[PDB]
Amino acid sequence: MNGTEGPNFYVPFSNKTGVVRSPFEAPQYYLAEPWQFSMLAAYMFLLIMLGFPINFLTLYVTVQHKKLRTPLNYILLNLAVADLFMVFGGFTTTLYTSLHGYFVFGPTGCNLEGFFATLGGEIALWSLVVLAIERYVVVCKPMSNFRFGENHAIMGVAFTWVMALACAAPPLVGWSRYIPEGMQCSCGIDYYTPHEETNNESFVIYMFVVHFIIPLIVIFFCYGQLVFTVKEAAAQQQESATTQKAEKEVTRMVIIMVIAFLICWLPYAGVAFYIFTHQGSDFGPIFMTIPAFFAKTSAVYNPVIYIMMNKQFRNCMVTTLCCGKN
Amino acid sequence: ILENLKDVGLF
Ligand SMILES: *[C@@H]1O[C@H](CO)[C@@H](O[C@@H]2O[C@H](CO)[C@@H](O[C@@H]3O[C@H](CO)[C@@H](O)[C@H](O[C@@H]4O[C@H](CO)[C@@H](O)[C@H](O)[C@@H]4O)[C@@H]3O)[C@H](O)[C@H]2NC(C)=O)[C@H](O)[C@H]1NC(C)=O
Ligand SMILES: CCCCCCCCO[C@@H]1O[C@H](CO)[C@@H](O)[C@H](O)[C@H]1O
Ligand SMILES: CCCCCCCCO[C@@H]1O[C@H](CO)[C@@H](O)[C@H](O)[C@H]1O
Ligand SMILES: CCCCCCCCO[C@@H]1O[C@H](CO)[C@@H](O)[C@H](O)[C@H]1O
Ligand SMILES: CCCCCCCCO[C@@H]1O[C@H](CO)[C@@H](O)[C@H](O)[C@H]1O
Ligand SMILES: CCCCCCCCO[C@@H]1O[C@H](CO)[C@@H](O)[C@H](O)[C@H]1O
Ligand SMILES: *C(=O)CCCCCCCCCCCCCCC
Repeated sequence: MNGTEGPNFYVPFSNKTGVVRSPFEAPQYYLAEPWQFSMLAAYMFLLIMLGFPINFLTLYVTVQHKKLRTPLNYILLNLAVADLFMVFGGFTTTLYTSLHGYFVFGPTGCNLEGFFATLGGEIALWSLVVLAIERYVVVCKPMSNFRFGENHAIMGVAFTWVMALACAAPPLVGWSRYIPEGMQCSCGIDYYTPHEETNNESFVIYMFVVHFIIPLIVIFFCYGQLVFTVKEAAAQQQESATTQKAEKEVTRMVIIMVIAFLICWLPYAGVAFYIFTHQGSDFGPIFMTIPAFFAKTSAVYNPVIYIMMNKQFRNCMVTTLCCGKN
Repeated sequence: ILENLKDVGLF
């Protein structure tokens, strides 16, 4: 026996010695040293100090620069708002709780923190899907005489909200559940214990298929088509050095985007798959925070890739931060 | 294709 079970939790540490306590009631210094809880807090501090300015600045320059308020940019605004739900739903909470060594807000605060942090990351995830569907529709021109307007952009944002609610709300009404994960300082979906009263197994399947595989297929199809269309256009227009440059830039950005998506979600999907197929094995607290580390750092590196590496946003940000220079 | 690439933020 490798863990300790409670009504609303699973502590990944055996109670053979009798030292295990409810992660809602007492510190968990028996599954990690205090200095590791301090390093957890230090990491949350890093993600706040970087993730908040980068994502807030994205909203701010959009308010100050008229040319940013285009429909194809709406979804990037959505990305920045979603990353802020991650910053204040999860990161700040986990900074606070880690300094106590346990989840001081109780089962209720566990559902709040789990709902808003999972909602933030799922809005961000489906924003990357919708961004690719749109780029594919606009560049590859799969439809006859279709012009992408403001109402399509709003439809795309609402679709991300609905898809993220379809992931974050069921654990509040009895399909899966929210419990403290890893070092017991942050709450997330229970994708690792076979809690049958909330039907965890079928929810993890539904998560794996609908919120990982389908986003993976759509992103790969849409950008595969986009790279193919751009390479086809450049091959048929080799007298244009700019078009050859565009082809190289699009291919480089597409590689960065799909690699960044894999770095963000493949560890969560891999660990969940391994736990699913090897049901009945020891999975420690710090090992469980590895896929959390990868997914949460995307609140910093997604806006670097999708905002700061975008010519228009970078120009306006530099202008805003340097008071008025180019 | 170039104008569409600029619109979507890829070039
Ligand atoms: C990991 O393993 C730990 C060791 O078993 C376990 O801790 C124990 O939890 C039990 C309660 O479930 C504690 O029991 C109480 O101890 C106090 C003081 O010794 C007693 O007073 C109390 O008795 C009560 O007496 C009342 C008299 O009016 C009576 O009305 C009440 O009904 C009741 O009988 C209990 O005996 C025990 O002390 C704990 N031991 C330690 C070492 O902490 C952890 O809960 C377990 N961890 C998890 C997460 O489950
Ligand atoms: C950003 C603000 C962080 C708040 C730090 C909370 C620390 C919890 O304070 C706790 O109070 C008790 C009083 O002795 C003790 O049990 C603990 O040693 C102490 O950590
Ligand atoms: C795709 C893998 C199968 C499902 C595993 C779900 C575990 C993820 O957990 C959830 O996802 C969020 C990211 O948006 C985490 O940051 C949150 O802590 C949590 O709510
Ligand atoms: C996520 C949305 C992507 C699904 C779209 C299915 C595309 C089916 O196939 C596509 O249809 C286009 C229509 O003219 C054709 O031009 C293309 O040859 C073909 O790639
Ligand atoms: C070949 C398939 C093309 C279908 C086009 C989708 C419908 C777009 O037409 C709709 O009508 C509104 C009228 O103002 C537009 O402004 C909206 O953008 C749009 O929702
Ligand atoms: C999901 C879409 C994945 C993108 C596949 C990228 C394949 C192109 O990658 C490489 O790019 C080089 C420079 O452009 C070329 O020399 C090669 O043709 C090509 O192999
Ligand atoms: C108008 O010209 C404003 C110019 C601002 C230039 C300021 C350069 C300082 C860079 C700040 C980096 C501080 C990092 C601190 C780490 C905690």
